[PDB]
Amino acid sequence: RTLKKDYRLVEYLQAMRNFFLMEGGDTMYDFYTSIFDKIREKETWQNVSFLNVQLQEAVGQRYPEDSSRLSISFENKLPVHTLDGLTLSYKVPWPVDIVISLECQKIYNQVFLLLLQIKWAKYSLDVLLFGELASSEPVRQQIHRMFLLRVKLMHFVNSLHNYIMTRILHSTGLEFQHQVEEAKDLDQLIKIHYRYLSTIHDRCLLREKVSFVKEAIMKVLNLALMFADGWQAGLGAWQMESIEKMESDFKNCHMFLVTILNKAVCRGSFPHLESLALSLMAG
Amino acid sequence: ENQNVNILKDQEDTFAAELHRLKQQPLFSLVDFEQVVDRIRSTVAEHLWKLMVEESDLLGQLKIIKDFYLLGRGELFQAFIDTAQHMLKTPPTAVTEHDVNVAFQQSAHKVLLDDDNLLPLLHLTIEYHGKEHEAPASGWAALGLSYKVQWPLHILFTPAVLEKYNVVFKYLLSVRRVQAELQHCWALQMQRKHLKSNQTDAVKWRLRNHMAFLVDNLQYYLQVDVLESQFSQLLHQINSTRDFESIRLAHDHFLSNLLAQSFILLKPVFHCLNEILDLCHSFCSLVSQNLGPLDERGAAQLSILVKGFSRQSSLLFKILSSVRNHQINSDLAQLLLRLDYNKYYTQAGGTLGSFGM
Amino acid sequence: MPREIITLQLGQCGNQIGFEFWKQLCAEHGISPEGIVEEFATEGTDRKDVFFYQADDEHYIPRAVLLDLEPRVIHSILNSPYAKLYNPENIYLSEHGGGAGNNWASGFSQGEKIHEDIFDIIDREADGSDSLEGFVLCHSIAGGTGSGLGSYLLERLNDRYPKKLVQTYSVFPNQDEMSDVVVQPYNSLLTLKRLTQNADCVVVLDNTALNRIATDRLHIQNPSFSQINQLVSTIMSASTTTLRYPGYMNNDLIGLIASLIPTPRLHFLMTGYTPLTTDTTVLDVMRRLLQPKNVMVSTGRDRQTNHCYIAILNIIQGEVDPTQVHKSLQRIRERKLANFIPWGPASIQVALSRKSPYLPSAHRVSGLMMANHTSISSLFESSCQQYDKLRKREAFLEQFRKEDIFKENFDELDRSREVVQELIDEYHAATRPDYISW
Amino acid sequence: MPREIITLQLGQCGNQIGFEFWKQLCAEHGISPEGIVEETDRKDVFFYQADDEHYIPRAVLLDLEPRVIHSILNSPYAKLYNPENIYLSEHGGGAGNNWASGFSQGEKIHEDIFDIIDREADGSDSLEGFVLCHSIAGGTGSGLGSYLLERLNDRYPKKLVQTYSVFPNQDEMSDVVVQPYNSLLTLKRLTQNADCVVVLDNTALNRIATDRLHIQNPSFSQINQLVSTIMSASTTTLRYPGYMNNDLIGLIASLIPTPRLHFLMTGYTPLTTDQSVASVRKTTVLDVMRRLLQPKNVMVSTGRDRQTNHCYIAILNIIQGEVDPTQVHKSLQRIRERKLANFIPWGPASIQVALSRKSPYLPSAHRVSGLMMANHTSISSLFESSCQQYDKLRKREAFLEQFRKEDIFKENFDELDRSREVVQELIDEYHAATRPDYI
Repeated sequence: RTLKKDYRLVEYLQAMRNFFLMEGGDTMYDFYTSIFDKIREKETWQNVSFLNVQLQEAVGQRYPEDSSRLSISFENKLPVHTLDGLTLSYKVPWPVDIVISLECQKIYNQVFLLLLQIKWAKYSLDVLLFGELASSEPVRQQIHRMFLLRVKLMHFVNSLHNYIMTRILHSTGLEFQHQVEEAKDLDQLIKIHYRYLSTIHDRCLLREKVSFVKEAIMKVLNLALMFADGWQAGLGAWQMESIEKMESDFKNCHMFLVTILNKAVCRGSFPHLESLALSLMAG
Repeated sequence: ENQNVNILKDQEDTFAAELHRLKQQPLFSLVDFEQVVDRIRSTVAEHLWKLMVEESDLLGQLKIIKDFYLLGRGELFQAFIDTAQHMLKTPPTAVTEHDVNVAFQQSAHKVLLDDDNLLPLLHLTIEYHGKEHEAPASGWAALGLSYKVQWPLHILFTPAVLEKYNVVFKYLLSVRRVQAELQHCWALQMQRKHLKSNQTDAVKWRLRNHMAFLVDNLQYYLQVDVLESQFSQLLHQINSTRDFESIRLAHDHFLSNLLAQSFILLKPVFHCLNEILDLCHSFCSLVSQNLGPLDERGAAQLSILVKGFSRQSSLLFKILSSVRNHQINSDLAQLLLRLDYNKYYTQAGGTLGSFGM
Repeated sequence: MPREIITLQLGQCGNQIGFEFWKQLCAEHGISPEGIVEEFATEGTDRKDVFFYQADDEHYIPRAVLLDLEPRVIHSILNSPYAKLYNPENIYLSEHGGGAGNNWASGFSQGEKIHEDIFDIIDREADGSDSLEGFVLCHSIAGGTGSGLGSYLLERLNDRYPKKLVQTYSVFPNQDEMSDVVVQPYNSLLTLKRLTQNADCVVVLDNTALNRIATDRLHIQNPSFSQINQLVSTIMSASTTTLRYPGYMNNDLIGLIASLIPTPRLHFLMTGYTPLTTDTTVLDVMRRLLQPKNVMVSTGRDRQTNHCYIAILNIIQGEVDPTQVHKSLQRIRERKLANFIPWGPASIQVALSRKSPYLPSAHRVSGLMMANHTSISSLFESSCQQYDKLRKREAFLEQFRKEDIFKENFDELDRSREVVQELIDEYHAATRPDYISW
Repeated sequence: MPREIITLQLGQCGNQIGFEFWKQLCAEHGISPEGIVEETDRKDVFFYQADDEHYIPRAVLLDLEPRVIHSILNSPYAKLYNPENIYLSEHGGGAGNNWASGFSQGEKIHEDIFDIIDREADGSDSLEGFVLCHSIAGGTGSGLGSYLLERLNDRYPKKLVQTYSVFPNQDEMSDVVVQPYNSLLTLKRLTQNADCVVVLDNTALNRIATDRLHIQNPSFSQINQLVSTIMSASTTTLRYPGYMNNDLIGLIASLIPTPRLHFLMTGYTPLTTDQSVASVRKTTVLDVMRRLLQPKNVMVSTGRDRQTNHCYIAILNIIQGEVDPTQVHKSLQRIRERKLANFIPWGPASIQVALSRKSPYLPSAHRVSGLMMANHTSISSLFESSCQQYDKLRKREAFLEQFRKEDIFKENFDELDRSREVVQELIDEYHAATRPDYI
């Protein structure tokens, strides 16, 4: 009771979700939209001063309490890997320092950066408009092949989004929300949070045993990037063969991923993967 | 106490007083020890009976067992077999179990098993040497049911009863498979009514009607005699009883009667039943061979099958006539009488399939 | 993947029977019209996926199609509050107005005119069904409006679908009371030819013994269709219990008639229900059943030709005791209350069934007979002779000469009479222990 | 940068519906009709706080028949909006139900409204886009909307354009003798000018109002209440992110495979219905989309094609409130296993589901709000009916005087011919969407 009324751990975990776990949607939405606008325009985005300015401008609007803990100092293979190493911090006042560790901070950063990458892919798909390409028969056929590849890609990315939503976050967050109330012990609650974060980490495919798995998906994710630039570059930067080879790579990755999912599920490796299986074979 | 953590009310004082009184006896009285033990056992068993019958829902457990472990959802199991025949016709692999469980759950959803929170607790299992890496050459050859029992009812549910359920479900699923085969063959022969009858068609229809009568008698007996009496008697036992051990022995004899009626414990009759199952499968396959009227090879294989059927029918009559002059099982007598609704076997000479091609 | 069967109420009597059956099913399942179902009548193990289809709200709208050349019946059923329960699209309204005049030829000609009109409806209904076992036809062969259309429908359904089963609840004309439709023998006979070849199983529903029972048991001297339809709906709902309740056997329609049809040319079946609607053990129920007065349909009129029950099936609803059936089997055997075919098996199969707990039970055990008996063959002759004399008089054929289909020739009538004679002959041969030789 | 949405009120029916939708938005948020608000939620992405510190709606109140403007003004909700936003213009009583007349009168006050539009555009840091809410049946409304679409697409080719068009049923005869002409003109403008149009059949709305509320009165008030409910259900997603879709961009982009095939079937559950219970009840995920699948639950009279070559291309289900992953998975599985969705007959199609949560101020007849966006090409029937109605009238050579009195069509009726050709190409694309080649 003293910690709950005094140090406001409930609010601390709420901010944890809001920022590190994609719940302060509008703010970080705008933040990474600006970041992706900077990236696509070849603009300065790695600027640490720019990052801190953006972070503070974002957080102060809704959470002045958090407009201090949120700090971006990121410093810098694949266009997705450009987002790797993102810097993000939090303020854990003692005796809440016992609750939150630096390993906790690192895992939060990992999950947040995976969220940022998937949101980057989603934003890249969303920003393109069919009118954007139209304003910019073989050309028509190339446009159709663009359209088919984009539809396939968007279905994949939407399945990924929904999987992140509920397989890893909605259910895990709801469970931790309930189970924190039921833990009257400091050690018990610490164990609860540790297990909740470990479960989120595992559902985020971050374990080594499935690294190749994610190594497959991010490649497809990377295929979006030059796709979107190729979407905006008109059809003079694409031909029949370019689009068709992109789609062949996509389909090879898709079949490989479906096979891997089926094998792993039949082996009983993990029961939340079948979600991803059904999502992949949904279309 | 374990399930309280994870029973004596307040008479513990009386029990301690009685134990002290027994201790104060100069000469030990075994009768008094026994009577104290029996009184305490009655108290404990009454506490268990009241905690189990009314607030542990043993009735619902038994209902669910009979519905699924013992058949009773005809649409469910029918659709399940219809779906899984294609996959279980082959020897199983490491993915057959998951696939058949998926089919089961989806069919149950389709057959409107939508209010069962035990649906996620009703699972399948396939047993196969190639699934452990003569092994089962079909998914229908070895299939069990996985169900979850918790405190305190799982204490009653020993694994032995579980494999009893498994084997009885195997028997019933085999008989239902033969039922479905005969049903589809009957529909195919129904289709011929827009055509004209052939000699082979007539012989096919006669053999079909023969085995239809046989399996229908078998399954009507199985539903009524093998099941209704035992379920009813166990229900009356549990309703009347007031003690744990009484319920235990009641269900014990209930399943004992069930297994006695199953007639698997009798080697000869079990072998003959297997033979007739194989013959029914072969007849259905042969009918499946010709979409229209059977050809010459179809006629020849039908003749071979009819010869085997007549041989096995004589065998089954004579094993049903193993002893009809001295003592024999009463349920077997009932089964034969069900076969002798007008003694067609005696009319048929003690065999079926003795009619010319 | 359930076994679904679509109801096709046809004609004056068939539409009434179907409506009564739907009302009875709603009462059984606590379904309020408009599709709304009460919550306390849905906690059981009854099935709502055979004659009702689970809509996109789990409100079991019936799998019902309303067909008739009588717009008055359509309007009357629409006026019923159950009309909201029914699917309006499945209902067909007679656009001809004059219809057939209760003529078989005119009904068939109108149906063949509206072939696509209703074939589209039936296709759209079947496409929404999964594992459609077959089609059931509640219809009246007396009213030629119903009969000609039903014959056409049977032909078209047989042609269109190779596996969808055809079940006919044939309301037979009342030979106890002559109506003014003299071509009733002419109409039915033609239907019979389709019924001979286009129907897998025929449910005999004769109004003669229906009226004979309504006169005394109900003590009502009116031949009004109301009480007849009430009892018919009652009996057919009793017939549908094993279809609508959990069990071990008889959960499917194909198994419903598999044990009752040993020969694909022997498919005309009679039924009986006890206790009778008058205004225990299995022994009493079977004794009531075997008593001829308790049979709903007029049976064979010649016991000198010893008619044999080919098939004997007995459904029971409510209290169950296996000892009752065990003793009833021995009572059958000792009293020889049942005739058995010697060439084939004719044993006794009895099914155990449950009554509805959501309706007021009137009997601990209600037992219904499903019998294939050769006595019905006499009724066929009862029709055929009624045809022959009408054919002999060479009168009123001009009504069929109104349509060119029978104006050109009556070879169809001749073929129908030939096939009916063949069926009567097969019935009579089945009595002798030589029918396997056929 | 944060999104903002501005609502263009135009046409009498459009003005009515916009006013009712704004009023419903204010009430659901507990906002006083004087711009006073009294007690994650968002109540600033569609309103805006002016210097008076009042949440004036982001809306433009225009009409060539200012009678509805007077009706709004007499209501206490005139204080909710700025009088500057309300710019009434009367040229003699409106266009007279002529598309050309409305287009010309729109050009007449080109700047008197474009200044206001650019004012509010610059007042917003970022814009979600523009919305034109009207009924194309009024030739005034149709012409003004076409002019606005043209001018906006010229001015703002980067902002999203949406059109809430109240489509009168093209199966019957409207009172407008040139109704098919106005309809074709507006449809051509929407195909060209408008990036995405939701379809709302007037006759379908009438039938749904008569059914769900069991009323026998085709009350425009009930239609407006229905549409206001639909639109408020739309903005609820933009109020609570939940896990995704803080913008309308992702919502629309899922439903557009071609920047000309961007027309949507709209369904909502629960709908205002006096034939069903309006209190909160628990339904599963499978319950929601199943209930929506009924055509009675779909606010358009157009059906679904599963016997010709038209299939559901996009099926977006927006679920707001408690969600369970098993429910979502079973719903998808049962819909697909039930053949409740169609693939494009040139590639695999997918179902889109939005896992979102409800704000507590929105009135609840269920714990889950369900929206259905059906990009299912069975709706071309109304377009074909309107095309045939135009063809029959052009063959009759009737009602061409309404445009022959306007110099735009005085030069020729080739404008109508080109509109007909564009609509024919649109119907062709509808039919050919079942093929690998869209054209």
